[PDB]
Amino acid sequence: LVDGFLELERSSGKLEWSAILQKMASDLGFSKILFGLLPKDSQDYENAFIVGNYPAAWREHYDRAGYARVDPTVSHCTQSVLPIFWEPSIYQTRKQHEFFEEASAAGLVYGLTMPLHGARGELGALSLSVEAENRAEANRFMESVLPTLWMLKDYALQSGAGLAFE
Amino acid sequence: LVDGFLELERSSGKLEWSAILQKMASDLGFSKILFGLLPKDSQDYENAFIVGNYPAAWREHYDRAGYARVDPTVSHCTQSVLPIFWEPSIYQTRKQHEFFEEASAAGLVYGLTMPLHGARGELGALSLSVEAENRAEANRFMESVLPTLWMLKDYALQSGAGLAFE
Ligand SMILES: O=C(Oc1c(Br)cc(Br)cc1CNC(=O)c1ccccc1[N+](=O)[O-])c1ccccc1
Ligand SMILES: O=C(Oc1c(Br)cc(Br)cc1CNC(=O)c1ccccc1[N+](=O)[O-])c1ccccc1
Repeated sequence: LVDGFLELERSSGKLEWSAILQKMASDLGFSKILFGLLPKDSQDYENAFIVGNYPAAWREHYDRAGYARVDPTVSHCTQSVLPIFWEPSIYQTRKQHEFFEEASAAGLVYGLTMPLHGARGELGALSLSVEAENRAEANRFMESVLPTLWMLKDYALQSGAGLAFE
Repeated sequence: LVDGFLELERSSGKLEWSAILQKMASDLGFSKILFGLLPKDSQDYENAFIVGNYPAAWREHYDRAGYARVDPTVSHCTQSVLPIFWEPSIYQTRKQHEFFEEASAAGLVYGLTMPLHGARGELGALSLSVEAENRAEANRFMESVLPTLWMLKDYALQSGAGLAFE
């Protein structure tokens, strides 16, 4: 993990940094990731530093639909430092239901979001999806790697913030 | 850990919450802790919300000597979300050397500080010291529990920010 952080901090460019972070997620056993970060006092959710390998057409749709205002992981990130697991119970509103359905059609069904709060007031999220036969298998996988992930998100936040905002 | 968090969340008052957080640290192998938290925007280190079992007279001395402007873990917390271990190389200025020597006379020589950055802009530190026979042993210990500690500091922040400012 620390060697991963060192590779992140020796990377030259957004593309390289993204490739290293994706590989670190993938080595941990996740399949898709999205690292998103805004500068301090921005909720300008389109003009964020966004990196990872979610389907391009899903990312476009998420912006066009205004899903930053619906996605329950986003409001959760504004209120907590703790992870929020993509459980059926987090989708409550009708819009949140439609969100779940469309993300699911995008292959994003099981996973978690780690909120990111940087030392200069950066606000973000690291979301990671997992391929699994069922939610039970998914949840067990995520519990087995949660301590590594919890360290990873802070190493990603610290390196990423310097890359995004220099 | 999560049970520990749920206990913190069910607790009433600063006293019970302290006792729970101290026991969680002690169970993990650390003898002394300080959990320190400021509201958004404050740089008022002497009126920080403070919990733990550091010797009272060391806390008094820190306040009276203005060590918040000296203590190298404090500048680090303002810049980073990553832990900072109490290695001799972090003490660089003459005043920093005096601070190392005085902290050490208090029994606070081996340890680390986890920066705390909350979702409403709270700024803090969870410092934990370890009673070991020497620094080599303390560092072995701390490496072996680091991933638990890294999740712990965030649960403590999420619960304790409520306790401090809500
Ligand atoms: O990255 C952020 O949000 C974004 C941005 Br923007 C674009 C996109 Br696409 C996605 C997110 C975060 N949500 C998720 O990853 C997520 C969560 C639960 C179920 C399904 C999804 N999903 O998208 O498949 C973000 C940045 C700063 C602050 C808060 C959020
Ligand atoms: O609590 C904070 O700082 C405080 C406050 Br105030 C009072 C006191 Br006493 C201590 C700290 C934090 N330093 C340490 O724990 C520390 C670090 C390295 C070696 C020795 C010690 N030590 O003190 O024995 C704090 C709060 C917000 C942001 C940064 C720091």
